[PDB]
Amino acid sequence: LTFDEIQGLTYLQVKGSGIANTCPVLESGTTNLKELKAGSYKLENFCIEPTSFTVKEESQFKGGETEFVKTKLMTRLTYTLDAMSGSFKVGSDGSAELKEDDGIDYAATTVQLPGGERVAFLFTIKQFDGKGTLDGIKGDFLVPSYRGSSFLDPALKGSAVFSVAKVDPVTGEIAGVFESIQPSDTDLGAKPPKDIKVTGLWYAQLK
Amino acid sequence: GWLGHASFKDQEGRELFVRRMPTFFETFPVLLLDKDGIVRADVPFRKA
Amino acid sequence: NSSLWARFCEWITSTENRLYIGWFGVIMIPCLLTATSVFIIAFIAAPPVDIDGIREPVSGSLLYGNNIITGAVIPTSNAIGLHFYPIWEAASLDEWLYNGGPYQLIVCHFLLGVYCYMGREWELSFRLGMRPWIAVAYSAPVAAASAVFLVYPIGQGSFSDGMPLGISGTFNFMIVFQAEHNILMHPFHMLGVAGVFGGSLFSAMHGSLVTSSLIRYNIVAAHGYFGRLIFQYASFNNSRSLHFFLAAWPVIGIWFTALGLSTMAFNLNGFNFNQSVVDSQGRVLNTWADIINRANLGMEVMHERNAHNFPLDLA
Amino acid sequence: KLPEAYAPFAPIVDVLPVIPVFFILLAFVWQAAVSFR
Amino acid sequence: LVDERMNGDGTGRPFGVNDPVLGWVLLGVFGTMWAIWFIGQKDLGDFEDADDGLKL
Amino acid sequence: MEALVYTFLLVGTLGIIFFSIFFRDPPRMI
Amino acid sequence: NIELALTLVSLVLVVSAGPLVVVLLSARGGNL
Amino acid sequence: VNIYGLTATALFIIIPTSFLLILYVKTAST
Amino acid sequence: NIYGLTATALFIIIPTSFLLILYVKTASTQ
Amino acid sequence: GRDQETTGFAWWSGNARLINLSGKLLGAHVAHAGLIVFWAGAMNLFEVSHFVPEKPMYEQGLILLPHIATLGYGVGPGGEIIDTFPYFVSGVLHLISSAVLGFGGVYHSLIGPETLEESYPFFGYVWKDKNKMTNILGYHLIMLGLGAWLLVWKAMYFGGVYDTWAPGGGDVRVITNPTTNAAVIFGYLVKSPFGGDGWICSVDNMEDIIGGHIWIGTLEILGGIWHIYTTPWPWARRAFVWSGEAYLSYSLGAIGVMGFIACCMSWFNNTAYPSEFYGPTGPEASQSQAFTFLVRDQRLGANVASAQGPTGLGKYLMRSPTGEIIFGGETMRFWDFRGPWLEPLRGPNGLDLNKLKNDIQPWQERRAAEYMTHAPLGSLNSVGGVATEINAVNFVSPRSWLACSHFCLGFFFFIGHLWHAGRARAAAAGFEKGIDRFDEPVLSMRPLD
Amino acid sequence: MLTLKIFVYTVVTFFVCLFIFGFLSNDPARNPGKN
Amino acid sequence: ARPNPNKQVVELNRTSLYWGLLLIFVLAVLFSSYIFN
Ligand SMILES: CCCCCCCCCCCCCCCCCC(=O)OC[C@H](CO[C@@H]1O[C@H](CO[C@H]2O[C@H](CO)[C@H](O)[C@H](O)[C@H]2O)[C@H](O)[C@H](O)[C@H]1O)OC(=O)CCCCCCCCCCCCCCCCC
Ligand code: CLA
Ligand code: CLA
Ligand code: CLA
Ligand code: CLA
Ligand SMILES: CC1=C(/C=C/C(C)=C/C=C/C(C)=C/C=C/C=C(C)/C=C/C=C(C)/C=C/C2=C(C)CCCC2(C)C)C(C)(C)CCC1
Ligand SMILES: CC1=C(/C=C/C(C)=C/C=C/C(C)=C/C=C/C=C(C)/C=C/C=C(C)/C=C/C2=C(C)CCCC2(C)C)C(C)(C)CCC1
Ligand SMILES: CC1=C(/C=C/C(C)=C/C=C/C(C)=C/C=C/C=C(C)/C=C/C=C(C)/C=C/C2=C(C)CCCC2(C)C)C(C)(C)CCC1
Ligand SMILES: [Fe+2]
Repeated sequence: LTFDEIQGLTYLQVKGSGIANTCPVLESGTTNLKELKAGSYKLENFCIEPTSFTVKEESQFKGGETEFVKTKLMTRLTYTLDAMSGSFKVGSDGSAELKEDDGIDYAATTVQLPGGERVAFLFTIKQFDGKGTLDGIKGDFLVPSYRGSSFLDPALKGSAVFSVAKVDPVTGEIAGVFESIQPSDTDLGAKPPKDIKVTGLWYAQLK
Repeated sequence: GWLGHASFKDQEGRELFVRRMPTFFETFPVLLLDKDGIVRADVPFRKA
Repeated sequence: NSSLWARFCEWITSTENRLYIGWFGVIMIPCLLTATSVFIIAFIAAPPVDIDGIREPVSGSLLYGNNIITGAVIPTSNAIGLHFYPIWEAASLDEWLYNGGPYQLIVCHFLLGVYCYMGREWELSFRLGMRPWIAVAYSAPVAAASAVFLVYPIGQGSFSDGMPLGISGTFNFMIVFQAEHNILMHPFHMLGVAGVFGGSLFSAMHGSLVTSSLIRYNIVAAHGYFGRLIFQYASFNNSRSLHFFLAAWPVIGIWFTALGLSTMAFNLNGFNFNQSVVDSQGRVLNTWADIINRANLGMEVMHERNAHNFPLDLA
Repeated sequence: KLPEAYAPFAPIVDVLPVIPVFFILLAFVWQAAVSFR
Repeated sequence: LVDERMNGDGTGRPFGVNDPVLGWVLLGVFGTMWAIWFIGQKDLGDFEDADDGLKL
Repeated sequence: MEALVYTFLLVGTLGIIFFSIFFRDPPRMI
Repeated sequence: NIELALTLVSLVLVVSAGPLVVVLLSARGGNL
Repeated sequence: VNIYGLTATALFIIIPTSFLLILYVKTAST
Repeated sequence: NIYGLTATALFIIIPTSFLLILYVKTASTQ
Repeated sequence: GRDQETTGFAWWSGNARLINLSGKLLGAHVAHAGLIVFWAGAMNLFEVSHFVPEKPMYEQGLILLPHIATLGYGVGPGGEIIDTFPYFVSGVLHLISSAVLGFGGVYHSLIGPETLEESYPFFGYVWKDKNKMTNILGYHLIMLGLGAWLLVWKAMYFGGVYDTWAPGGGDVRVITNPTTNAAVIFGYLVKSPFGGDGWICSVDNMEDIIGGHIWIGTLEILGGIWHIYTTPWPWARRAFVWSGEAYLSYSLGAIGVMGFIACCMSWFNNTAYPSEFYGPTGPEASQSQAFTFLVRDQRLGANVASAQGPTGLGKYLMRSPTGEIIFGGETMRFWDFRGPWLEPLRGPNGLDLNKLKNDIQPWQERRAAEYMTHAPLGSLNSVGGVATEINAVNFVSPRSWLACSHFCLGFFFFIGHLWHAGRARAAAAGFEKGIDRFDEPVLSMRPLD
Repeated sequence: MLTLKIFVYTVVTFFVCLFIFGFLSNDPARNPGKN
Repeated sequence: ARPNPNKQVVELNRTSLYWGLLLIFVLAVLFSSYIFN
């Protein structure tokens, strides 16, 4: 569903449908990417929807090597970052910059890898600052502690790579695919952190 | 073996004693109190 | 001869079966067996369930470092709330296990089973030419179970506040309930305790008196003995009256305690007597009710370790 | 509050709600009159 | 979306059906049972007379 | 190990209940 | 003060209105 | 996991069971 | 030692219980 | 009256002697109706005499005035009270009508004919007639339909009803376009009763209520006309017991189910039970507390979006299991609550951060604070708050009283259904007094079950 | 996952229909008394 | 389904009981040292 269709629905219709966790799709626009005028814009309605949650795990067999394996999601939805706001600068030569400032920039998640082991983490991109070409822009971000200091029993950084795929110069509305790798939950120091690789789609309205 | 009697004193040099555990309490908080009886130190629970 | 349906209904409503499969039985049996199977499988082996909804699960299965006393079927997750959570509504079976579906399934099927069990009691009472009020007596434990498993979650707005299906779960639920509602100070819990104690007393007394009077159907000598003992001549000399009283006392007690439970489900707590006796100047004098209040306060602070985030527990 | 014209009759109203309960008690009194026939 | 779901928990669909096959199953089972009962009705005795049935 | 012992105990108790319900002594002259 | 007085007077009058009928009927031999 | 607990449980399960079976067989035979 | 002790206990107990049951069945009918 | 020897019923079951006495039974029913109306009038007058219009209704423990206020009598915008005369009028009217009904009841119970099957054949009836019973049922169905249409007319022509979803604070409005669509009306009945759906307790506008009342009134009139001119079919005679106690048991079961539904509706619904009169609901108090704390912390200066809680989920805002943006904390269970003071801040996918920034009106904040103060929590001593509280408040919400009392009544009436249905079936069979002792059914059955 | 829903719906509907049509099958005349 | 004609009862006199008990205990004595290893 595009942004107009999403905004055309009342709250009652959306409730219970799972649409609230989705991300707007850019049906219009062009894939040339040369119609994006150079300059700086205020990025608003920056939304992100993952599609896979592969996690790096050591092979159980002695002769095997660490590999990224698929997982099964536990938390019902509640894994989509939305309402993010920041700044987006695109150069005439082809260079570009992306930065996130505020919004819902984190979401706690728990995924079970095959064998029964469930690992939690905090999917976030907060304080992102990426610089590079339109395709292949890369940056890093901070990952807060999974739980606060008030938690009782009974900083970290992660990289990311965005890439704009479609642009709609008349109304902005840039869409693309992203990939990122972030450390797992490291609370209580009971186990070493693990690496989660997340791929997905990203939409933004830079006007 | 015996580790010897332990005496606790603060920075000011005031003598402090640990409140001994009564028989009822399976777990008892540790309190360092002066000769008068006023508590001068204690372990902040677990993560307080 | 008779059609297929005639033979089927003759077989169902037959008193010659070893166990009466009534028209209520046709629903009681599948629901009860389904609940039993799911309960056994979950108790033997089930992954930890996120009861509190704060991304920390608790284990209650034998294969997860538990024993009979501490094992339980963990209630549904707080994040689910009161929403219906069947198997087909979960993306994967492991997600259903994680969020605590089996508790909801067992509770629903078990409530249906007990209701149909009461119905079947009435049905077999009818088919044998008996007076059909055994089901009325049986309703008291049924009402108590409904208040424990259904009415309290409805009032509190979540299934995570229901009674866990385990021995340690019962004690945790009772401590929680006393902390949050002061169950001990309610008149209805007092009536329930009175009913239970009186049931035990009358059971023991009736058994002893009847057994002693069964010399080589109760004779009138037992009535004379009871009259001489407690100075209550003619209080109970009719056997029908005595047995009706025996039936009536505990049933009424349990009815009233279940009603008190359902009343507290809607945040109507028991008596409050803290800060009642006051000195002339204005100082407050402690009373045993104040010591109960101190114990409740101690229970309340460690109620949920990391679930609350606001000063007042409105939930 | 009641209208001022009916202000003096305020006490009577204070007794009205409990009247139905008395009815049930009256029934028992009636049974006592006929010696629980 | 990581995976696929039915997405009907809070929608409040009538009789909890979101696919016509569920309604068809409901009607088919009910109709089959009703047809069996109707066929077997002859063995239950007809209450054609105005005053019949268990009464006091 | 202990879980197996608990499961065996519960299964044995259920089996005893089943046998008592079904393989009971027929009551005569009630 | 006076409000409580009228409250009690009305209460006792209305309460006595009940058994007074029974007493009158019993005295007059009614079908009670 | 201790041997003492397992052996005590096994003996407590078995010995009264054997005694009760002895008595029941004696009664049934008579 | 758990395996051996358990095996020895079972071998001592169960066959002796079986033999005692058979004998008590026999001795009932004089 | 009668005695035990003539009737067989002891004094503690004396009202059972009237099963075959139509005149006395009718007098008893009329007297009881007079009692109901008398209590209504007396309690209305009692609440009027103790009502302080400056304070809210729910803060004074009033349970009858909120109904009349919801009907839209003497109420201005936002629930403010203009005048209290209509409440007095309703109280006195019920009082006098109850006097008349009581006179009728005492006459029909003491002087009227014992049995009216022969002097007044129109009103006479035999419990097993199977045709006069349907006539009475049709008459009363027509009366109920007329009452429903009376409510519809009140909401549509004579003044209006208190719409709490009106812009700003709710006020009295006329329902010009009730929702008469069949699909919308009948979706509520077949909706699931579990969370999120809520069955008929999910009505969230006056249009749906008025359309449903139109539907039920028309259906009741048609059903009454149907039942007057018809007798039960043979399949109906085959699966029913035709006796007075059987009809009583059916009514008991139905009315117990009605009591349970009323309990749930009073506890959860806030459209037919405006919070401006009944006080905030259970979920409403918690949602209001969360909203007020979020507003206060944001005003003090903080990032509500980037406020991670102790568990990492989120202190103020988080995501529901479906995906909507909801208030965080232990109030996640109440994430599907809806209220007039909170909806304007809701977007397509839940709460909107931008609206929470600079789109909160002062009346919303004031209402939220007032509701969060007066939570439905209470005590049997009328204390208020959690059980571990000092004796400083005298508040218990009317919603709690209504819910508890009506749940208890519903449970007792379900027990009554069980008892009376069992006894009616046994008596119709013929063994309600005991086993024959000479033709015992068990002795003729094959042994060993 | 919808196949499980279909199967459960079928089973529940079958049992509920059995219950409903059982009590319509002249149940009140199943008593052992004389009348 | 009827009384089965093939009905017989097992017997075991005291001498047989002593023989069996002695055999069991002797075997246990012989093999306990091996089993404990
Ligand atoms: C559970 C809630 C679900 C949601 C709400 C739904 C609400 C629905 C409301 C309408 C239906 C209510 C039915 C309630 C059950 C009671 C039925 C009953 O007591 O019924 C009893 C009566 C009895 O009928 C009488 O039965 C008598 C006995 O017949 C017998 O004897 C006769 C000769 O005397 C003939 O030989 C005959 O063949 C033989 O059967 C006579 O035939 C009479 O003429 C005849 O009127 O039946 C009749 O009222 C006629 C039939 C009534 C309608 C039945 C509809 C069933 C469904 C139809 C669609 C099925 C589709 C299946 C599709 C499968 C493939 C996909
Ligand atoms: C409107 C519904 C209704 C109607 C018309 C009847 C009518 C009848 N019932 Mg039924 N009954 C009902 C509801 C109803 N009952 C319910 C809901 C229950 C469950 C409690 C019962 C349980 C019941 C039993 C167990 C018996 C009857 C009997 C009777 C008959 C005689 C009753 C009599 O003389 O009482 C005389 C009145 C009294 C003895 C006074 C009793 C007062 C008690 C203590 C109630 C106190 C109320 C108290 C203030 C508040 C309670 C707590 C509150 C929270 C609810 C009569 C045909 C009797 C009979 O003969 O059957 C054929 C009989 O044995 N009924
Ligand atoms: C509201 C409930 C209610 C109602 C409507 C009735 C009604 C009735 N009962 Mg039942 N009854 C009840 C409760 C009720 N009872 C309870 C709780 C019990 C348990 C104690 C009984 C026990 C019982 C027995 C044991 C018997 C009845 C009988 C009767 C009938 C005859 C009564 C009679 O002749 O007395 C006559 C009484 C008097 C003459 C005394 C004076 C009473 C007057 C009428 C009081 C009026 C006061 C009122 C404010 C006046 C208003 C006047 C108006 C102009 C404003 C009558 C239909 C009898 C029956 O079956 O009849 C065949 C019978 O034998 N009842
Ligand atoms: C001690 C006994 C007792 C008492 C005091 C109450 C008291 C109350 N009950 Mg409860 N109740 C009881 C027993 C009791 N009940 C029992 C035993 C049951 C069965 C289990 C119930 C079941 C029950 C239900 C199901 C409901 C109540 C409700 C109520 C409340 C409103 C009553 C009302 O208006 O009825 C309704 C009145 C009538 C049906 C009479 C006809 C009214 C006419 C038709 C209205 C016409 C008005 C018209 C539009 C005005 C305009 C006229 C013109 C301008 C056009 C009130 C607080 C209601 C409530 O508020 O729920 C919380 C409710 O929904 N009660
Ligand atoms: C309270 C009022 C009332 C009462 C007591 C009756 C009573 C009766 N009606 Mg009447 N009727 C009424 C109102 C009423 N009707 C109205 C308002 C209408 C207009 C629509 C009708 C139209 C009507 C017709 C057209 C017929 C009757 C018939 C009957 C008889 C059989 C009813 C029966 O066994 O249903 C049994 C019902 C079923 C077997 C349906 C399945 C039941 C499922 C399990 C219920 C599903 C509930 C659903 C999910 C919604 C949930 C609601 C929630 C409360 C649980 C009986 C004498 C019949 C008869 O013989 O009389 C001539 C008949 O043909 N009635
Ligand atoms: C409104 C009003 C009116 C009216 C009134 C009335 C009508 C009243 C009635 C009243 C009544 C009608 C009352 C009654 C009462 C009664 C009583 C109060 C009683 C009591 C008793 C008791 C308490 C006792 C009991 C007993 C017995 C006897 C037996 C058993 C035992 C015992 C002891 C328990 C008028 C118009 C005038 C005006 C004013 C107001
Ligand atoms: C049967 C019987 C019974 C019962 C009865 C009854 C229940 C009756 C009822 C009755 C009734 C139910 C009555 C009523 C009455 C009322 C009246 C008579 C009223 C009047 C009113 C008035 C007079 C008012 C006035 C006023 C006003 C207007 C307002 C203000 C105030 C004043 C006061 C001024 C019993 C069982 C018990 C016993 C036996 C017999
Ligand atoms: C106004 C309103 C509304 C609506 C309403 C309506 C539309 C209603 C309807 C209702 C209905 C429409 C109901 C129905 C019901 C039914 C029933 C409840 C049934 C029952 C049945 C039975 C009970 C049966 C039983 C049986 C069988 C099964 C067969 C025969 C025999 C026996 C008896 C066993 C709305 C929501 C819109 C809005 C708000 C309010
Ligand atoms: Fe006995």
